Amino acid sequence: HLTLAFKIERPYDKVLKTISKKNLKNYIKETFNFFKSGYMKQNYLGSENDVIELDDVANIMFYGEGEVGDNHQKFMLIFDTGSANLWVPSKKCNSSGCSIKNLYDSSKSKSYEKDGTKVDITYGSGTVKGFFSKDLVTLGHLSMPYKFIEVTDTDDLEPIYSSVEFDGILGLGWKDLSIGSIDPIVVELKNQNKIDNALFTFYLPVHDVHAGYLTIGGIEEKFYEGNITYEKLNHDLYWQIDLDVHFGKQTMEKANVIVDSGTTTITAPSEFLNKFFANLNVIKVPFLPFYVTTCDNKEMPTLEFKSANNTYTLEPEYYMNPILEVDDTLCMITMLPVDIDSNTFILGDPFMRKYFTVFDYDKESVGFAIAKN
Repeated sequence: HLTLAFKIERPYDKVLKTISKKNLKNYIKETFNFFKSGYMKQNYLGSENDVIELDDVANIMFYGEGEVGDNHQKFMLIFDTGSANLWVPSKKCNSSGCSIKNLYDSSKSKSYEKDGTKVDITYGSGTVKGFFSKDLVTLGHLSMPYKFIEVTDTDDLEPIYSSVEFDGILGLGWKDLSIGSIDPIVVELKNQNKIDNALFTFYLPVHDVHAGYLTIGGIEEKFYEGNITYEKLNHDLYWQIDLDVHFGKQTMEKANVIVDSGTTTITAPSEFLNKFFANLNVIKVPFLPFYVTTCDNKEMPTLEFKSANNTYTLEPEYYMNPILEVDDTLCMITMLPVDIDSNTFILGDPFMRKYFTVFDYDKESVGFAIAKN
């Protein structure tokens, strides 16, 4: 079973590009100290001028060995579990961002098959437009003709496009954003018997925050222990399921919970979480997408996510990290307020460091298991 190693970059890493570890630690430390004495009627959790943006919620998953065409054109791709599409920037692309990218040139590949259907597709960070083309897509030892989008306009994807070193996106979701008749490459791979099962899995090593492994086609026993329990999607087009969420005394019944290695933390509706934070004496670091308190905060509960048949937990040690100092004085809580509606949570990277996960198109479900390390 094909296993693609990918690299992960987080908002925290982004932060470190500009702030030194040193001053980031002191800024946070000196900030918390201020909170334990300063603004009495404090317990700061942000403001209209200090908000958590969606870019502060996303991890980026880079995989740079996929190829398009029978001549080995290489591209840096990022995985998106929210959509079915594959797209690469086209040689015909005249946008500014395209000048620094690996461009796809169909004239150099004798498996290219023209299609031409115009399309546009929108991501949270913006829209791109191009047209359909079909050619060999190679991923490791796997290769097959696959219909993808050749992007020619990326203007509406700025400033992200020119700021992030990726060429295109490979969809691990269900929804074709062009509302064309496109199947996710995983399903198509199954459709052409390139793989045993239309499913893929995520294994996120607890010891290496910058690494992840996507296995396509089957389940590797080496990634997990005990059994895998399945949960039926509550939606036709997203890796989303029903769970009762328990954050200590805080409870939400039958919440919508999206499972997404692409998300940097656990996310929760802002009221529910701000509340959660207001009891634990957690503060938001002003101007930074971080929430912190003492690593050994006595009150930090074990999160519980329950279904009819199963229970998943997330103990404090899985959602709390020492600000950078492997030495735990202050910790960030890997939870971020995100409002998609009144009911929706995301189980992002931290939950998946503990739980190995299976995304099964055939069974229309997400499988969960204790990850082996």
